Amino acid sequence: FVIPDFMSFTSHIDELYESAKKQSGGKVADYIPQLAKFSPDLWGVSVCTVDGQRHSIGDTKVPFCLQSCVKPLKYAIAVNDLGTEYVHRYVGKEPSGLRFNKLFLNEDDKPHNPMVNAGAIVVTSLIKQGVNNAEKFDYVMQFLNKMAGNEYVGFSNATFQSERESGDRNFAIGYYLKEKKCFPEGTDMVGILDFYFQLCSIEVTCESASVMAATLANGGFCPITGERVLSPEAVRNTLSLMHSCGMYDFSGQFAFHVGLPAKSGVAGGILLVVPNVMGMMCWSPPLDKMGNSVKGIHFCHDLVSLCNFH
Amino acid sequence: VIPDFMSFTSHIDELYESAKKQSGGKVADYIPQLAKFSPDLWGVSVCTVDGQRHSIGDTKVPFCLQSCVKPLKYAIAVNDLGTEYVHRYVGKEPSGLRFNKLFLNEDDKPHNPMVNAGAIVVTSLIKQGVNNAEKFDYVMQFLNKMAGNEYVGFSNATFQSERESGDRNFAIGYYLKEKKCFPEGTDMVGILDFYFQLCSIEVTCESASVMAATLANGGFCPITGERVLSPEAVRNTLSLMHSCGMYDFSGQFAFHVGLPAKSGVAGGILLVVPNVMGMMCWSPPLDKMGNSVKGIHFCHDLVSLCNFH
Amino acid sequence: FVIPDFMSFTSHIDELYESAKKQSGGKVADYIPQLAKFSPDLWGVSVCTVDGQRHSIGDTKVPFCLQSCVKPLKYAIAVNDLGTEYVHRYVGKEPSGLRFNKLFLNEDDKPHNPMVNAGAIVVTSLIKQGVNNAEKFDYVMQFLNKMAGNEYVGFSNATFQSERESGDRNFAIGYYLKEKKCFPEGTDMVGILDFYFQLCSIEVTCESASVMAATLANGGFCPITGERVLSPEAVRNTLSLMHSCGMYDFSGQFAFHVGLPAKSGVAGGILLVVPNVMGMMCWSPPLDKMGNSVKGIHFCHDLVSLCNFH
Amino acid sequence: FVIPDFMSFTSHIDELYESAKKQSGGKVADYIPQLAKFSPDLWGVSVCTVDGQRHSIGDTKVPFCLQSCVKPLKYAIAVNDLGTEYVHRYVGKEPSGLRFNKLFLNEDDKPHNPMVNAGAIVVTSLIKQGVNNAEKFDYVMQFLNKMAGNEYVGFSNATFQSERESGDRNFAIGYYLKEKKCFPEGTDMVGILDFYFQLCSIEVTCESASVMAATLANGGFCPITGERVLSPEAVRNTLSLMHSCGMYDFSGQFAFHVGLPAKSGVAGGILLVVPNVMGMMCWSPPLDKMGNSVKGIHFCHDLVSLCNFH
Repeated sequence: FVIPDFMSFTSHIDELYESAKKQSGGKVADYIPQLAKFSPDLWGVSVCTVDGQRHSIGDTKVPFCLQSCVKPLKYAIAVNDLGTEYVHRYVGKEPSGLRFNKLFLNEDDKPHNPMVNAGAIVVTSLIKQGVNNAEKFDYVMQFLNKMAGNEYVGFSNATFQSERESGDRNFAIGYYLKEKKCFPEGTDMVGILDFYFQLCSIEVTCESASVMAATLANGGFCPITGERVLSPEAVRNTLSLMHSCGMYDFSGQFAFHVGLPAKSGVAGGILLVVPNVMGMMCWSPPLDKMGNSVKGIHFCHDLVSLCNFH
Repeated sequence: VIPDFMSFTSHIDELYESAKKQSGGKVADYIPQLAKFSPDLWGVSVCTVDGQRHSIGDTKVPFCLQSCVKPLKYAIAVNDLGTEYVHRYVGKEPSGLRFNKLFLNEDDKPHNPMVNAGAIVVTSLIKQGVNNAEKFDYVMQFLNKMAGNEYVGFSNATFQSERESGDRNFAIGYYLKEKKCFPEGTDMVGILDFYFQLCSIEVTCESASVMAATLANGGFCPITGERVLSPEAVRNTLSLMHSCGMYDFSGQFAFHVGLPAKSGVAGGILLVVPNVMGMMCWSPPLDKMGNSVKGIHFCHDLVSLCNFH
Repeated sequence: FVIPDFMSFTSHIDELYESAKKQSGGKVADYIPQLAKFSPDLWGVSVCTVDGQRHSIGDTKVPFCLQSCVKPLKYAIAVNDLGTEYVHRYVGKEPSGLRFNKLFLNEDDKPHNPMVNAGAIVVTSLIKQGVNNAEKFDYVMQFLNKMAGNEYVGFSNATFQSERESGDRNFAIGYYLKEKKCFPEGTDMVGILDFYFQLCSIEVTCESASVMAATLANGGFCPITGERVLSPEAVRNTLSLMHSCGMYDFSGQFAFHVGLPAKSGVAGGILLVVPNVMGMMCWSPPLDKMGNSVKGIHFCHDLVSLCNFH
Repeated sequence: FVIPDFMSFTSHIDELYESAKKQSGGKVADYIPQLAKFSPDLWGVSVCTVDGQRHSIGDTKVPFCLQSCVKPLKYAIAVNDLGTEYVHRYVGKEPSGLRFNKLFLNEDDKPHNPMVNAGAIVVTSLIKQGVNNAEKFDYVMQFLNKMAGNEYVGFSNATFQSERESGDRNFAIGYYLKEKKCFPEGTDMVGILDFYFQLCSIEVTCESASVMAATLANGGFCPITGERVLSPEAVRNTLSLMHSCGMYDFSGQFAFHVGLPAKSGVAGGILLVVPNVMGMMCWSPPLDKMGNSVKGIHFCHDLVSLCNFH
């Protein structure tokens, strides 16, 4: 009952879709063939409110991997499993002010936030200590399936292989973290990076990602099934981190124009959450210079200019 | 707004006693005019957007708006000129370092209007081409309109000490001048003098609470009802305060309180609850990082008790 | 004598001069009109051996300001007056590794070396404490006249006026040093900066600068007059500093190719010292991208390639 | 003979040795037991002139590993085999001004100098591209045997095993270099790091290291055998690099006090070269805060205070 029209709202959504469809685009990957095979013409939007209302426009049935949209999810899982005090004992909560792949730590020799690469690696290490990687992956997959309301969540072996054979910057970051002793006692760095690469290669559709964001919007209760999947503290911390450093150094400027918790991925996916209202996923393979889809950014700006929100 | 300014005032009056039982740290000691206030001073003022007021403690002792004037001067500049002209010279993103760091962003511009360089540049943008007397008169009239004709004054004793001890500010000003970060036809020394004058404007907790309430209301003074600021100006000011209001601590603050708050070196915390109220907390004691211990404790207790956030 | 013949050597120097004259050049000043009015065709070389032997080629009678070639001389004056332990109580003796006009101090909150701008400002603050600028300038000028063997040393007021109204970076450095308590007790920063600007404006010809370089190479004894002007410790420390960080971030590369104590100024001047052998001055307004005279650098490279020295 | 008496010189050497023997010492390793098993009382000095004159006092027949004293040797080998213009195409020649194990490159995305860890890794990569590690090790060992005049040069398997499983900072540096494509085409980073660890574990005696330094002092001609082992350009570049950044950030300060090309290892070894005169090795397990032997530094300071040298 939060938006009891879903007729003019969807009309405006389609209008914004058509308006943003006119954008040319940009380079997508230019470094690997796995992400360079997607044609730039693909562009889809999926909206899911906190009541179960759903609306998909464009091509929302084409699966794509969650490159950087899984960091809030893994952080929420870690917080729910362990607790805020324990999970923030190893990582910070302030924005670094530099690029996401820079090799440096704060004054406490800890990663600045769970959104940067080092913070993501540490948070991945924190999950299910002293267990085989297969069990960790099964646990994360079942958690994602429960969070998405039993929608389509799958694995992309080719993408995982490409990342594991191309991502040596993450290996440098992991070795640097191991040297500074930022990991919990009794962990294997190579296995941690393998699990991180496996997590980054999980693929979803636009509707499934919209439901996943709507779960965070609702406050840990799935809008479809109604089952409690996350504690309120985990959702609150995830939203705070996404609002603070969701888009890295650009994030603050984003908060100046859109002012919503959103996360951007390499695969051209923008996952945004309007708290107590709804969640959206916008997929557009073409990317701009700083690693964000031009169509997704244009759609978000047009939406925040149209409706009040913010 | 609050149909319980009776029991709500009781909650405020119990958080006041909860935060009073603290020892804390130092006061300031950088200028003699601020290392004089007794550590036991502790006051809270609250003004809702509907005009209801409530104060408890030492809310009638004037104190300088050392670093709490940056949001107000930024709002004045944006209202006078506009968002696109104001941000043509300063950025809108956090720097990730201390407020007095001598470095610019990738575009050779100050990172945000909250650091010292950004504050100086924004000060350079107010009432261009006029002498300092008229600039100060304009700013004081704007502040009087902002506070609903409450107590706003000037502390010359603080201004003289601050003016002769701002070596870092002079270095920042010369660095900005060398990098061509100022509008054409500006005297840097006069800009720094006007900055020192602005930092020395003193208010009580009542007037600061009214200013926070009028920021919460959207440019409309809760008491008088006169529109003083444009919606764009107050929206941008709130966004900047939420993003980088507490400098490198800001994110952590947003992790716990999640409200737009600004902290001064005179032990003042000006916090805004949008569409709800505006509050001012004064406690001259400061911790190791530069915030009042009593004010921070009060903010944490308030956000733990009431939902807000 | 150091050069038993001094006839073949003069022919070699002349042919090196002719070879270096063929260079085109670059920009000259671009920041002040006093140093930007010099025509690129000016190119002169002066040589003075430690035994008094002299040789001048080209237009060496045109005065020019000692912009940044006065730092070794002022450091030598300060060390001779005060002592190594007192002088280095305020400045370091190690290269910074960054640009010369960078605003940062070492781990001890002191200037890295007396060759960067901050170190030079501190050093000129250390000279003749407790006296007004007139007597300071008189003392420095008498010391320079003693160093040059009563050759031509003068003051360029137009250059001084141009500099004192355009040194914003120097003012920022001075205020930064004042804040960090890097100055001796009882000093006026503005007066120190004015004295620094006055010192940078002292002008000489190639002959006087060659005599100064020969005095440094001789161990404090002026080759012409034969009277001591500097203590051995002062000249040794000055030579060590010039070899270590004489050319700022390029210095090491210079030591990789030439391996001699050389100091470069923004007025197209190269002061070269061959210890126990001679001292040379090369003047060419044409400057390169990094702030060195193209003709002077070419002459130094060709000279070190031809003769052994070192 | 460059030293005609060689009787008073040895007497002064013994006096300096006795004077330095009174130093207390400091922590040696405190992180591994392999380097912590050496008793602090060990202290030896060996001197070899360019005429084949040898003199050693102390425990000069106790083998110890060449930890950081092998970087000049490997750089000289690479320059002699390949050429200066090709060797410096991948590494710089300027001091970085920071710690020796910092993860950053210069403005050209190259290691600052061959003395830092990244420069050493790249230099090791430059040697014998596309060849098995056994052949590379045999070539390096035979080159060291020829340079040392067929003295004792051996391998320490325990040290190599301990280093290859503890130095993750080197792995981080190698992965960072591989990300920036600082390596030559067709190289394996893991094999390069294994070869680097093997090279760092080569052990010698004080007498053999003294002969090794005297070979560089003589100018590529072994003082004992008389056979040409290195080109003059290689030894000149090695001496220039050692003088510029032999002791990393402290190096400049060293040049202010001692002013000689010296290299210091973490195994408590100082290898110093007096050009055209002699070469010395000083071994002392006791180490100071910045990673240098206290007895070695004190001996170098006393030696430079007693004789002129420089």
